Amino acid sequence: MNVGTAHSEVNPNTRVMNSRGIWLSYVLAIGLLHIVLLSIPFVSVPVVWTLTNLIHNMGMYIFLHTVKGTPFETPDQGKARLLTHWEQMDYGVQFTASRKFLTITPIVLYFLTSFYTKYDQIHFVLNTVSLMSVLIPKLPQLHGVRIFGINKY
Amino acid sequence: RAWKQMSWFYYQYLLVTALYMLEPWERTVFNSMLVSIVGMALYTGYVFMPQHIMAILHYFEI
Amino acid sequence: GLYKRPFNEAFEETPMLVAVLTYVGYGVLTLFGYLRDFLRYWRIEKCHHATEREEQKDFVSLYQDFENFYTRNLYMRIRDNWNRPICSVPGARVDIMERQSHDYNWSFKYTGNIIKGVINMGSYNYLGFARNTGSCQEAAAKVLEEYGAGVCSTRQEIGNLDKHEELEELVARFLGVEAAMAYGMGFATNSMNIPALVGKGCLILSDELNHASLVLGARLSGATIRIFKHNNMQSLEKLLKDAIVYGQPRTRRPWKKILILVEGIYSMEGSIVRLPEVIALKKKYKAYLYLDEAHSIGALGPTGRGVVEYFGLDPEDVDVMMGTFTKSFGASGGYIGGKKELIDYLRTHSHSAVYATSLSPPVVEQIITSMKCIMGQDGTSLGKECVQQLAENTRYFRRRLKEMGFIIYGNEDSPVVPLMLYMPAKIGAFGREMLKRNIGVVVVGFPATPIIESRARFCLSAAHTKEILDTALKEIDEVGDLLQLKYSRHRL
Amino acid sequence: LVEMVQALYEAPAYHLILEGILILWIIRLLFSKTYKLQERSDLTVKEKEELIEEWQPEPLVPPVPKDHPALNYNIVSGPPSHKTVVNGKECINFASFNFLGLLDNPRVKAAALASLKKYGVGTCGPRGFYGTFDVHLDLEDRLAKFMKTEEAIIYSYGFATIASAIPAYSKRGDIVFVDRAACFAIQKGLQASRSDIKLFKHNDMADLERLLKEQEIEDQKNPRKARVTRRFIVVEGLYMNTGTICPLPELVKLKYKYKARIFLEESLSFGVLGEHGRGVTEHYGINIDDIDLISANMENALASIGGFCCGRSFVIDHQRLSGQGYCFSASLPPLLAAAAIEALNIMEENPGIFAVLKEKCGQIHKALQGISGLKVVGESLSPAFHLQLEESTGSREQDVRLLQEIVDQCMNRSIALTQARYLEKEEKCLPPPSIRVVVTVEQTEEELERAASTIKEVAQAVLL
Repeated sequence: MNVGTAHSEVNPNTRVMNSRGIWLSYVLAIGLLHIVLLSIPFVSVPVVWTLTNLIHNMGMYIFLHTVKGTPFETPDQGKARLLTHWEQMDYGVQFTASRKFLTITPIVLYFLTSFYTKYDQIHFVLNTVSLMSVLIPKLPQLHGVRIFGINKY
Repeated sequence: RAWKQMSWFYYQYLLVTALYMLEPWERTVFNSMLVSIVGMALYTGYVFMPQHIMAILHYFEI
Repeated sequence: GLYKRPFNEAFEETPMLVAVLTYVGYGVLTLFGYLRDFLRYWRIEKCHHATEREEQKDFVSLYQDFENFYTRNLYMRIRDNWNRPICSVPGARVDIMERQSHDYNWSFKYTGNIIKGVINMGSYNYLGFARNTGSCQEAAAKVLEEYGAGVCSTRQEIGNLDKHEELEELVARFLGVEAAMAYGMGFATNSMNIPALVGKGCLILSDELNHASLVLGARLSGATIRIFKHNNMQSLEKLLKDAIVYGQPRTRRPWKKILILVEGIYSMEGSIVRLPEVIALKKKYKAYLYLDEAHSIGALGPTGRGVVEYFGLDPEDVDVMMGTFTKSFGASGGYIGGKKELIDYLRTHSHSAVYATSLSPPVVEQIITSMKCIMGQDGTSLGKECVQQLAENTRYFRRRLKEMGFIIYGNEDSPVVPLMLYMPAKIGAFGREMLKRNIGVVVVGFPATPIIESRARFCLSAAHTKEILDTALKEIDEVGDLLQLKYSRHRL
Repeated sequence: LVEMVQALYEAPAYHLILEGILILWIIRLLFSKTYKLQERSDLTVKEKEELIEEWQPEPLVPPVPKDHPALNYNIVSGPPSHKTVVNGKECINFASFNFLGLLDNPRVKAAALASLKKYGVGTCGPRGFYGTFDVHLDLEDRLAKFMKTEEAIIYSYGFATIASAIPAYSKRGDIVFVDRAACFAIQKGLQASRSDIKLFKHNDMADLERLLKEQEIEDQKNPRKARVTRRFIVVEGLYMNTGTICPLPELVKLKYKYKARIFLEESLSFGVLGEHGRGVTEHYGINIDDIDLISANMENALASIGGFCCGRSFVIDHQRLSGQGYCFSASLPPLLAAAAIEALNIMEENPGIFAVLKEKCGQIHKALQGISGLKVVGESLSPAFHLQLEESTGSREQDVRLLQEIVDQCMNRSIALTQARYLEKEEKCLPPPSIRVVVTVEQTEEELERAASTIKEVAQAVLL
């Protein structure tokens, strides 16, 4: 419904990651993706793990660092009309439990997929490129800056 | 009796998965994808994993 | 501050499995919404909506598409639970015009039949003054015959009448404060009087769940706004200490003023403000108090004077007491009560006093008659029976629903009962099922609330008899069995 | 360089990685422009307590001066209409915005009484939650058919109508070009939104053209930003502060030449201008589809509480979910809606009352010309105009006192006038003090000429 009916906060999008059971749901979604990837018959284990890493990282990048704004009308007159979700999170507070969790989890996934890929160099470079693509925007310095003016408006 | 119970369980499935508010073709798409994934998983589990769970199911049936 | 009576409230936490399933449902809805947006963009499926005129195709687009996402994909699916028209007085039973949609709620067609005798749990008449036959109706009819309907000028101009002065003095007597002023809209009261009191250089401490009118009034003024947690006295005290100690943000200077905006009863949450603690804190830290009393001016109190009587406090302690006649008295309008100097400054420097048309004569007559009946000027036994029946109904309904296994928010005294649904599909399911059984309820979803709690609000009334409550309770029990809405672990 | 490259290639991998991270460290030191001092101090409990004790707040309201002209309200002992009683003195109303005299028709009162019997007074909820009646939809359909427009939306309060319509479409980052002499409701609507506001001279298309050209120049610099910036032009059909009409055709040309939408406010001109009284669009013959949004209030002409906005469904449907005065407020009481419907029926039955009002305004405006110390401000077609001091004193208080002297002396002469009221500290462009003259179809020619003679005599006696 309309924003402000049961809560005075102008931008609810900044609290969705601080809710109850959201972290458990995130981990369960990763696990379900891994299971449905293992379900494929003709794909080997290291390929499955690198696909898990790549798909999770791509989806995370798309949702956190690509889509900007809010999916609903907001009564602060579009203050966050250009900010992405990672920038909207917690009203710009750079370190928080949710931000720490979201930054840590791809690194743990990278460690697991490096162990299960037997440290192959091709998988190493693929997973490292993906991990950098996810971890670079999380830097506090890289806040509100668009390289070469891409996705600015 | 049992048909009513199964219809109730399907209703609960619709409520939980939010399929209740979708249109029929969206329900068809979601159900087809779900059954395809379950069938593929069963095929993989039978082909590769040993039938130890099948032995447990047979023991439970007996 | 100390309480003369126990202060009981309960906000049970969400079960973890319920939260996980809620997130599953929201994710499914978001994915299918993205799919539908993709289909509509490529014209694969014809769009059933209005578009800009052909002569303005080269203009910048009026709206942003993404802002309407939840409107196109979530709100429109369950759109039929809202905006239900009625063709009768909003009493204990209401008549609802029936409508159907053939394109999934994108357009509604009106059938000839009319649903009759729907138990009303959505209207706001707490004391049951919404009647088409009575003494108030006759007084309003006489004043309509004499004065006409509507005034065509402003209070500072020729538009000030004697009825308005009578209403203001009667309101001042009813509240117990020295003086009061009356306006023609509850929203406008806040939006047009908060900017007058404070300005640039002052601080406003606003609760987490304030109404949109209070927030808009605070934004219109140039003051700084800081938000504390709902009914968290520790957070309020911490904010007060930090504001007094550290001064203004950029150029550290003492604050010109500190104003605390609070409400009597919070409608959606169902809780009552901890007034003794707020009063003690404002006395200790020398702050001013603005008390929105729209939902409690008739519901609460042994004689229905509001929260200040409910806690047995002194009305002179609250700097500004605002209120609304819409909820309890059955007529539109609003008021602000306080000391004489405040009322004079408001009469001189209020936006609605200078630029806005004043109240209507039949409305003020209805308010006067209702409030005289409440305070017992007519001498009839009515006016106390209403309050007693409202209290009994609230206690009975809340106890019966809590012992059925449901999760309920708020105090045991508030006549507003938020039942908890927790899932997006169960919102529409509950609305449709309850309408199918002749009960009218109000359901609130995600963007209005936090994500995990979506709810249904029951508004009790003094006009609800015992048989009506029993019928509603048995239907609610049946629906809760059907939809598995009994999440409570403590009692079931 | 090649030999150096070969020597570097001769090195192991860990050594080169260590050298690289050392070089990155060196860069970090070189660009560590922050000169931290390595200190940390915190306040003491007694220091906090004494700081709290020193602070003393200002009073909630400033001390009041006893000379406030607005501190005294005129008290009307009865309905404000023709032959009203103000302050206990029987007078003739020249101050209430009741142009068509619809306040006291028997038909309007009968319709209001019937709706009161059927429904009651209060609606007991917002439009979302069981506050929508059939009378509301009926009135919306009637307004849409009357204005020859697709859709209309009803607010329960005149101010909130435009004050909530404007912020719904204009957001932060957009550009609004608003006339300098715009009513307080428009100003509050523009303040509620955080868009950029660019005032232009009253009824001056040269300044509007200049501002639009400057905006196009700014657009040429950053086209990407200019493709997501919306432009609005907010004007009034008949200005309240000046009584002057607006030049629509030039505004329409400017819109179509600079891609900037138009918002029209028609509170004064809704039921007084045009052959059928549909506003200034009939007066100029402009097509209704050129104007995106038309906002009016139902108080001045229809003589009932409320307001409305009319337009195409594409623009109107947004307000049902984004207008704050609509979403978070109780709906209009049914009896007021029924009175508005009956007033619309009366207006549709006979359109000669608009011609009668026009001729009465012409007579009074022509007769009032010739005062020695007062000048008429406003057009001949306006039902309400102003009288202002030709030569004013240095300060505003003496002007207000002289105007109130004239008003009181006229009121003792059985003519009820009023003085325009403003918020001095809040108005963007404060108009000069003036006496407001309002014309009604109830007033006869003899009464109008008597009022003109009385005003002339009193003004020439007082100003001298």
